[PDB]
Amino acid sequence: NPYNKLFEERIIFLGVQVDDASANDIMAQLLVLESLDPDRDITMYINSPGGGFTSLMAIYDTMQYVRADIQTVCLGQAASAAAVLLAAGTPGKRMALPNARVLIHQPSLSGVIQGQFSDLEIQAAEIERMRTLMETTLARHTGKDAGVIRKDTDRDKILTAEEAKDYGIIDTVLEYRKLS
Amino acid sequence: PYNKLFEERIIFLGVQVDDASANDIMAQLLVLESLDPDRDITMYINSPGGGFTSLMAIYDTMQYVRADIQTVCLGQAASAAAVLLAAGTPGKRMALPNARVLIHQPSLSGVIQGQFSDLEIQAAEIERMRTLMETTLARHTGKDAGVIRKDTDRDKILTAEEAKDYGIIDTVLEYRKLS
Amino acid sequence: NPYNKLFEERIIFLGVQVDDASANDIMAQLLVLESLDPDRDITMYINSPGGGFTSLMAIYDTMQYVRADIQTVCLGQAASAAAVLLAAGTPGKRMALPNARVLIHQPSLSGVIQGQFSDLEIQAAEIERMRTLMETTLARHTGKDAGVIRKDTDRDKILTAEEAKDYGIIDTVLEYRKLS
Amino acid sequence: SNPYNKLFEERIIFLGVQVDDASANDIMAQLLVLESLDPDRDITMYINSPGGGFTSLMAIYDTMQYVRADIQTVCLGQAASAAAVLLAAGTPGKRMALPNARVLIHQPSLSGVIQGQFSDLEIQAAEIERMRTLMETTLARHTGKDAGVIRKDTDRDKILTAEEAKDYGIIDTVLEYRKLS
Amino acid sequence: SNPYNKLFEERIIFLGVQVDDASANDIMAQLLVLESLDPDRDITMYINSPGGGFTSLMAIYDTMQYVRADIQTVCLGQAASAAAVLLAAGTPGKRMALPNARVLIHQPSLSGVIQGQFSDLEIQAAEIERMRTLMETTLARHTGKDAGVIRKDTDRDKILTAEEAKDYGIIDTVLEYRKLS
Amino acid sequence: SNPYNKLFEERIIFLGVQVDDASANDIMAQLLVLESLDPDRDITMYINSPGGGFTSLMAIYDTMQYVRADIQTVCLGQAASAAAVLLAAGTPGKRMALPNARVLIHQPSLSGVIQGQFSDLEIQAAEIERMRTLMETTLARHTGKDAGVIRKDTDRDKILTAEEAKDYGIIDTVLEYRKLS
Amino acid sequence: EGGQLTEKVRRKPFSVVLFDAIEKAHQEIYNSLLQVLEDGRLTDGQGRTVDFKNTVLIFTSNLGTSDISKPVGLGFSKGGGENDYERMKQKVNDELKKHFRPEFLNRIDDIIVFHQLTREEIIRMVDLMISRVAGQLKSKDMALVLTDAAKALLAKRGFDPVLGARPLRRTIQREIEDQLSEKILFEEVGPGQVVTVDVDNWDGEGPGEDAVFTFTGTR
Ligand SMILES: CC(C)C[C@H](NC(=O)[C@H](Cc1ccccc1)NC(=O)c1cnccn1)B(O)O
Ligand SMILES: CC(C)C[C@H](NC(=O)[C@H](Cc1ccccc1)NC(=O)c1cnccn1)B(O)O
Ligand SMILES: CC(C)C[C@H](NC(=O)[C@H](Cc1ccccc1)NC(=O)c1cnccn1)B(O)O
Ligand SMILES: CC(C)C[C@H](NC(=O)[C@H](Cc1ccccc1)NC(=O)c1cnccn1)B(O)O
Ligand SMILES: CC(C)C[C@H](NC(=O)[C@H](Cc1ccccc1)NC(=O)c1cnccn1)B(O)O
Ligand SMILES: CC(C)C[C@H](NC(=O)[C@H](Cc1ccccc1)NC(=O)c1cnccn1)B(O)O
Repeated sequence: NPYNKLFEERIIFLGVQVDDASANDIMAQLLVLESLDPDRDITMYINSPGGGFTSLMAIYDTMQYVRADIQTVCLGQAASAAAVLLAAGTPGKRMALPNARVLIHQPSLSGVIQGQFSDLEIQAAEIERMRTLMETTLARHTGKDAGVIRKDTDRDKILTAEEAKDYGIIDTVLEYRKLS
Repeated sequence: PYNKLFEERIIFLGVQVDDASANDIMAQLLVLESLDPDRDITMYINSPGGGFTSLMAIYDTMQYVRADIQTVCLGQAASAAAVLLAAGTPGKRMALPNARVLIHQPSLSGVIQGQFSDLEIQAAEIERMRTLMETTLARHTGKDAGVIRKDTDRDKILTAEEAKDYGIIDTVLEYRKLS
Repeated sequence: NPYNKLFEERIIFLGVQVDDASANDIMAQLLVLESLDPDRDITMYINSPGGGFTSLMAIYDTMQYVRADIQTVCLGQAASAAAVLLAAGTPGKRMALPNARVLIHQPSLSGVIQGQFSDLEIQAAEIERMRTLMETTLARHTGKDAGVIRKDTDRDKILTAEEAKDYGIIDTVLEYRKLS
Repeated sequence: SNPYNKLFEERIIFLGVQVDDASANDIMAQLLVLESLDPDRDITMYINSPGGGFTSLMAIYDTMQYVRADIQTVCLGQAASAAAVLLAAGTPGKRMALPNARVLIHQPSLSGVIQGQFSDLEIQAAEIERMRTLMETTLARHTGKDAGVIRKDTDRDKILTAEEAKDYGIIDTVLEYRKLS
Repeated sequence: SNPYNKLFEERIIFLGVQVDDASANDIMAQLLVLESLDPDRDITMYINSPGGGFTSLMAIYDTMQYVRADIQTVCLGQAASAAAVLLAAGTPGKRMALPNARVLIHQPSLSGVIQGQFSDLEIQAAEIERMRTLMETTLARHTGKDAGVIRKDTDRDKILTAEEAKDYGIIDTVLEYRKLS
Repeated sequence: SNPYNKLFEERIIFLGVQVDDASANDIMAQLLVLESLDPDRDITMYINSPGGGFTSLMAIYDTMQYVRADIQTVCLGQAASAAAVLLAAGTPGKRMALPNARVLIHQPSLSGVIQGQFSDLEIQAAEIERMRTLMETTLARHTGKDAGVIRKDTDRDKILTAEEAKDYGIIDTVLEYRKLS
Repeated sequence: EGGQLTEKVRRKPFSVVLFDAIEKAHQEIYNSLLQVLEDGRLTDGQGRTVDFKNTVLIFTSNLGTSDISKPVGLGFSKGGGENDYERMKQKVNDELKKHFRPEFLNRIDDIIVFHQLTREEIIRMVDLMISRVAGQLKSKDMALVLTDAAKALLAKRGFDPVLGARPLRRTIQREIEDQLSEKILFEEVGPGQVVTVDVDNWDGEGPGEDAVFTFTGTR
């Protein structure tokens, strides 16, 4: 496959909705490439709409765990979890294509989860723990103050790649090799 | 038969531009950049379009690669696919004589709900998507973006002979045999 | 497969509903057989219910583009889109089996498409551009005057193969090799 | 070869999905093959599961306790319900978790209503208390708690961060990153 | 090779799923192949099934009684209904179960309502009593009970722990772990 | 190789599923290949089917009567209408059944209502009586009954145990187990 | 000729026999050496049984490190520095059991998986490898002093944590010897006392790859 040629040249590929199926694939891909060459950089292509916080922090911790530096590249979209994984690459790395759409926003619950108010006090203490962790993670990777991340991810914050570089999500906007 | 096309460096859009189709084409564009970076990738487009971030994923990749992209419209280039059709290299960008190039402004498929602060941002984005779609289709067609905005106000169906006059394509593809 | 044996002897096979999936297959099949032998005739078997105008004109332009002459053969049905592809073969070719059902009719919209009257003025100028193109295409391949095609495809015009030869859709009704 | 096959070649079983009858049967097949390959080399278990299923839990639980190989459980992003019990089910001196893993312990539930006579429901409730007591007894000899503390803590959803799942006894070490990045 | 193929190579059939016409037909194919490979070496049967299906039960039951190889049934996490009868259907001196396995015996049921005339329903009820009596007769010569005791005990759901499915006669030994862990 | 492929290599076709147009077409392909491989060596037919379908029945029925190889039918857990006719359709001196197999003979039915004019329904009823008479004529020269006895017995569902499907003439021997177990 | 091994041990029965790079032999050459380990016998082609009962048989293998040496292990795990040696022992002893028949490893008195050379041991390797260079300069009427700041710079630049002392042998070759060999041929350091002090001093710490050795001879 063309994906197998990318993985042979050490490019993991996010591509799809970050869920339990997609996170488990990427962590398997990150650890194999750590075992093949622990000193050669893994490249991560991100065209994902995000979603899933434990699937985020499964991918996030694994790409922070491996000895190989992660070169994240946003393709067309790094929404929600995908944008945290985009900032999760190594400094001096974390490219994005010039018309990529970085979208940061606070965690949500997809649909209503029912329960007693003691059950919902805990599902809300968790979604604030998920929110604070999403803002703490996106602060040491962007250089922001987390409180700035909380004010900015209050709503959907769509970043163009040229202003995701100013935000600290990425470090360089990826110049084209041919003008075309 | 698709593998024989890809062996002769023809990527093939074919289907609805979504996250599945954009991810395939970007994988195909980068493999063919690695195989021959100096030999032209040909892109066959029979797509109904759709998807703006899937558009700009394909768009940026076919602009990134060192290989010149020869876009060829087969029967249809609509919405996101007509932007990819104009996204080929100048002196290239063919289309078959009965191809249907359809340019129109970005839309939301279905209603997205929310507070008015949420919808102020989903509308600032769909205007950022609209302006980017008109800015992209201006440096590839030679138009003034404001002309693109007036023309993509509605569905603008272009015949291939008048997508050449519009700047979407550069030549209408003559048949090799009359038949 | 038996289809692979047909394609090895340069027979593309329409078979199914003309849509974006089926048109993309046939164009891939037409160009491979142009690359294999550009001087040996591609045969096209048509048992399709038609449908799809841009999928029609994708197949139509490709079978007109290739250097190989196209021998269209109607199997049991060529119903709109597929009847245009049946007439789209080379003159001196375009067979049909004796109980084939050629069905020509004007383009339609499958289901209602909503919109403002400025949106629908354009979806109707397109369905008249689709209608005029379907009648212009079926005029230089049948020898009719496009206005005769417009009067005849006003409704469903079912043609028997013996009267699709008189109409100009096909050129010969295909005699059986054994009486049986 | 899949990347999962390379993990299994280096003796890493992978939970990954919802603990059900399909997923438990796979892991038990994976645990016994790796016991047969090397019974003295440690099986590693990666857990990113939302849990669910008690007999599928205790199928995986008993098998990873049965095998001679010590089980190194590693929580990836989530160990919920049945998966947090499997996370504690690893060998002491093992049972890692990544620093932003989410360990979620809570009492067993019935997904949806099961109907019946009150004699049928007296037994489906004596079983869900037998399932609850077994879930608290299992999570007591693997965490060092007193089962009554487990019952008070799994009264509701108890989400544990990995740094406080180590203090709880679910895991033994929070897994430090090999590169800072 | 799958991990299931490695189990089948070492003569372990695997029930795993809902006992239906698809699952019974697989196990009977697996039982007869292993009879043809080694008729004197024991087939092991792993059971993690929720049961269901009486003719699918008695298809598996008769085949594992037909083969010359002794059947070592092992309950993994659950043997419910049709699967607890298959668990007792192993050879005496065999029939293990893991310590937290859940053996569930209960009388046959109809999943959903079957309609018909009262002469049609007199026969569908004479059959569900023939199915009930056969389920109690089968579970009597494999447990050593008196069938009437089986009828009184499977009147409702009778969930057996593995330590009390050994006292009941469903299994013969509760399977000790090879490593403490 | 699948376990079914090993059965087919030793000339065992396998009914297994609902007799429909998909299942009948498979078995007829299997019966004719095994006629071409060895026309003098017996094809064995394993039947665990709930039946259904009369033209799918008589497609399988005529093919297993057409082939030169004698058909050894074996009922596994169930031979319902259609499958019980195929069970009786084996060669005399053959047609085994396992001891807890459930042979179910009953008259043909229409699954659901078919609408139409009364001239349309006079023909759909003359056909379901032609299907009924053919099902009773077929099950008479294979059981030795008088068809009128078959009509009185298949008036309702007639569930036969294998020991009383031998007395009925559906099978010829109840299949003894090779090991007691 | 009775074979290379059986003669050299028949001449010297008390010997140390090194089978260097033992995994690079074919697997059917161990089977010749099985009864050397257990019985002390290897009957040669001429038929004379040779006494191996007084030899020290040393087998040398790189198995389980001809790859795992590279740091990091497939997957997650605690510790490093002494648990990568336990990872080394488990990797090596499993590669030995994979490569050798279990009756070969049964007959070995001791399998010693070796430690990677620590940073403090590479410092003492410098004393051991300059002594080979200084011992050669004794034959040239020279002496080679090597200052203690120059011992540290060789020890950093020669320390690979996964190869050990053979990269240090290259750094002593590239930086002492290859620079000292031209100084002898320039006759700028003829029969005197080459001191070899560091100059940039590499601040004694941090990287010292902008630092350089200088060779001056006195007396
Ligand atoms: C990076 C942060 C903002 C995560 C974003 N999405 C979420 O917040 C997701 C959306 C979601 C998915 C399933 C169930 C409930 C909610 N949050 C979670 O994963 C989640 C899961 N359980 C409880 C609370 N939140 B984003 O879409 O990735
Ligand atoms: C060339 C450009 C205009 C591509 C156009 N694409 C779109 O209109 C599509 C239609 C769509 C698809 C999914 C969800 C919402 C909307 N626009 C988008 O992809 C999109 C996605 N999120 C927000 C806003 N628009 B095409 O339809 O004209
Ligand atoms: C030769 C011409 C008449 C082809 C005919 N096909 C059509 O009329 C088809 C029917 C159709 C399919 C999808 C959506 C809307 C309409 N025409 C089109 O493909 C079509 C597509 N967009 C706008 C208008 N018409 B025939 O029925 O195959
Ligand atoms: C670690 C233990 C508590 C596992 C827990 N699992 C459950 O709650 C699950 C939820 C469930 C699933 C299917 C059917 C009914 C109920 N419990 C069970 O597996 C279960 C199954 N049958 C009866 C009672 N409980 B988890 O949700 O906390
Ligand atoms: C089979 C013995 C052990 C007891 C239990 N059996 C049943 O409840 C099952 C459930 C069921 C399945 C399909 C259709 C109707 C009913 N009983 C049967 O298999 C069954 C099948 N046909 C008629 C009557 N009972 B258990 O397996 O659920
Ligand atoms: C009595 C023997 C021949 C078979 C039994 N019943 C039938 O004959 C079956 C019952 C059935 C199954 C599926 C769909 C409709 C009807 N008869 C038919 O297949 C059938 C088909 N067309 C018209 C009338 N009856 B049993 O249900 O297989």
